[PDB]
Amino acid sequence: MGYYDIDDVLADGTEFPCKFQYDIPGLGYLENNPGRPITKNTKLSLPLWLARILAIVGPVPFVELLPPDMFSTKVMNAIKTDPVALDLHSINSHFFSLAIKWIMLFSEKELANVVSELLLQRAQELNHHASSLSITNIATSTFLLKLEEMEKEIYKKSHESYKDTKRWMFKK
Amino acid sequence: MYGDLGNKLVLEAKRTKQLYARSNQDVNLPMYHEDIIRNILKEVSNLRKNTEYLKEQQQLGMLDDKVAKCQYFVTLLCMERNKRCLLAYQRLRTDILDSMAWNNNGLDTNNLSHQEQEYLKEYCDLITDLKSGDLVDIDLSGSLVPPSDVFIDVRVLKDAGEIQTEYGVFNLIKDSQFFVRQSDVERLIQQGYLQKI
Amino acid sequence: IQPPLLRPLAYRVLSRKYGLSIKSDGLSALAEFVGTNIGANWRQGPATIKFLEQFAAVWKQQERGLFIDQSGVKEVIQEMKEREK
Amino acid sequence: MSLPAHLQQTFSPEEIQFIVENEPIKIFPRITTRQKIRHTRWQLITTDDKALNNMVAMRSTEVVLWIALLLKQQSKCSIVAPQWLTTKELDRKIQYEKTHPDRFSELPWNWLVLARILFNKAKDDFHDPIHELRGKIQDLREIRQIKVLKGLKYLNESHLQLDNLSLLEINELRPFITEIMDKLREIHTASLT
Amino acid sequence: DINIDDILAELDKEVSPQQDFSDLMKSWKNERCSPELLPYPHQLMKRLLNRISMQSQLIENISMGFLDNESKLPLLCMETELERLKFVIRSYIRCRLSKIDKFSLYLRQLNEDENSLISLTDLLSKDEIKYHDTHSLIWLKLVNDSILKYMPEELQAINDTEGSVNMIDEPDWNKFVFIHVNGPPDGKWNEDPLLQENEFGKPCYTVTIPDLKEEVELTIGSIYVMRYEVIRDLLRDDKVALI
Repeated sequence: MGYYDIDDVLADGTEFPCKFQYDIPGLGYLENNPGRPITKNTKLSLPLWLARILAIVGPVPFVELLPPDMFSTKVMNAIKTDPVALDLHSINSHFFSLAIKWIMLFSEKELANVVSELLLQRAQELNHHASSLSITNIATSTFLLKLEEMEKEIYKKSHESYKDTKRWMFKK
Repeated sequence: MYGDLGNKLVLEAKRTKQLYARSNQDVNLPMYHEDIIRNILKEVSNLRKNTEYLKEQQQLGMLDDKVAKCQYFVTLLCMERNKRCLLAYQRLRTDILDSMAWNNNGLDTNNLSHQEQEYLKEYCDLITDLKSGDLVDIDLSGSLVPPSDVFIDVRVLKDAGEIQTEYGVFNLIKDSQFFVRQSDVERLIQQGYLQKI
Repeated sequence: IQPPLLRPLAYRVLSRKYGLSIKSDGLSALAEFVGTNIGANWRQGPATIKFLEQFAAVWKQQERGLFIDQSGVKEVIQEMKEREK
Repeated sequence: MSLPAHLQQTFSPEEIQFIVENEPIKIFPRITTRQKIRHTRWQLITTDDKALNNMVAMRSTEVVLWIALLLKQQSKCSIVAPQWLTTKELDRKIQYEKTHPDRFSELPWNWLVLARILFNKAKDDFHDPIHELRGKIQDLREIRQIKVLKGLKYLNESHLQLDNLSLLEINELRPFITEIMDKLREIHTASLT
Repeated sequence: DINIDDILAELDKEVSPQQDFSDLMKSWKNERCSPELLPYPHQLMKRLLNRISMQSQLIENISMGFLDNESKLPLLCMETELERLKFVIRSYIRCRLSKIDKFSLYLRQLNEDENSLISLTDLLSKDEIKYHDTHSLIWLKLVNDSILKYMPEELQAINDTEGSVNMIDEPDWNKFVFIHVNGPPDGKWNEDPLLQENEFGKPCYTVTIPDLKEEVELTIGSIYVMRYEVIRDLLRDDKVALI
């Protein structure tokens, strides 16, 4: 999550729904209307880097973020059913980082517990896949397609470590 | 938006980082994203002009306390995001260049920018200078692999011809094997002339 | 002059410094350059190091010990030293 | 960068092998390096030279494992098999692991690497057949892997204890376990007010 | 019965370069494992370098004598030992330079900060300090000519904390790192106040993780995974060595 971290930059660039708590003339560029003043109660998705700051500051905060479908209770129920079967990458490549940022902006113990359980199950599956080494598979391909980009990087690191260890063991 | 170009540049940086992590051997780095960088710089100049206009509006005094403050804050945040993206991409490319200099220059100019090429030359000069002086006894450019094998059979991957040794000249005639200490043949292996006996 | 005596010295001073191949004929040419001074020319050792550095800066070519280019580089470095004097 | 990306988090198996080589090992010399009162010398700056210079034929002596293997490359050196590296000791460790699924058998942290290196080189020195020792090592590795799977099922963010686990196993598990525990700790910290 | 072990011990009682090499190995391992840069041991490094120089000179003299008993096996042993020692020293120095470049901004901040307990020269070697200064200056010149000329002067500062993510980068104290409890540096377990009896007669060292405010005891001669910040106290005490 570094300042120069490209993945963190992309996750911050991701937009989230929000509802305006203020009416600001001259902010029509965010509205995408050249001369229309911003209005209170207006609903507009905003980039996470800007939406989070607007939710933090404003006293009444300047904007209030609406709950995303990635944070929807239906997605939560699907995760509680089967953490592995869900396509977290299709939902968001930075879904875990976005969940962590949403927990930081709004402390949610149950959400953190559900996210941790999903991460643990997906990590067990990813560890099984990484332990499976060549002496592309459809099952691993579908699992990676479900797996987010960060989880795929972790899986690549673990699988490369296992493959290097096996190669060094089987070769002089 | 203005930050979208920086996001695209950072996406290219992440793609190149994943590629370099995938390939152990150093590939010729992707050509510098001069187009996206120049677009981001033009956006930064436009935002600077907008900030100057906002300061002029503040001198006019209309809503300078709140509306102009928010507009200037938004423009400054956009400039900061663009600068962060550009710095991240440049740092990743420069780290790749430093790794390449440690790999080869210690023992694809079109892809690099001219400033990047000057920086890589300066890094190679710095490596040679660090080896040239204190701690010169150990070749800092020498391989980081532990000396697992004192002696190893060596033969030419290529017919380079005569080659120097500590006290000998060895012909590298094609497919000519040898039995020598690994340390002396480490430089020749780095040259690629001899591979695995 | 004393190419065998300078051979380990030239090998170290060049190959350890830059990774550059030193041909035996080039070592012999450097020996003749050293023998151009009647006595041992220890300062000429640093002069040869400077010549190798200038050759790496200009030609930037491996196998500089072939001495076809190294003799001209030696003349160039000698002229540079004369200008320095 | 100066450090390879894979090396940023964990030591390589070759590095673990280098550490195991830094460990010492007993061997039987075949050269009377010791000179009678009636010669080249090691003069090692990082290790004892007196043992090497006092070695005599068939006089058991201990030296750093790398130097021991270097001498074993010559016919002069024959490495002494570790006592725990015996069929009876391996069977005892296997029975201990079977009786204690929670508790790992008290094998050395470099037991796996040392057994592999000895099978590569010191297979001749083993009085017991090398195949039986290899099978026992594989059985112990499988038991330890099952125990590691159970422990991963029982992970905790606060801490973990692995007493008798092999150093190679710890090095292999460092990336995955460290990343998972760090992610869990980050989730718990974000949950914390 | 009467115990005369003390009497027998009293009757029995009537700088090692190898130990320095072992200390260098432990220090290099701790430097590789620890995100924070370790303080530079100048005396030990200089003694090892002098020993390496003398060994190389002796090997060269032996080579001259051979070119003029005659057994090159000890010479090969000395050459391999010198190669291994030089490789270890170079690896430690390269890791130190990597840490210096990773925290160049924080190191400039620490050098500027008189309140910082450790002087930059104290933490680094002289060559390390010169390298950090020159590298930071070159990077600052490049970044300034690249972007700072167009950037407004209020935001032109490279190391400023005004950004939401501070541009200065510092080692992660709280990062988890594996460790094996070395036990007390002294032979006597009771002599170490940190060492204390735990259940089943096991000496242990009490430790606390500030984030959870949890207190735990680390048995001597045992391996554990803990945050580097809490581990740093025992590491400075040398009671535990990073894996």
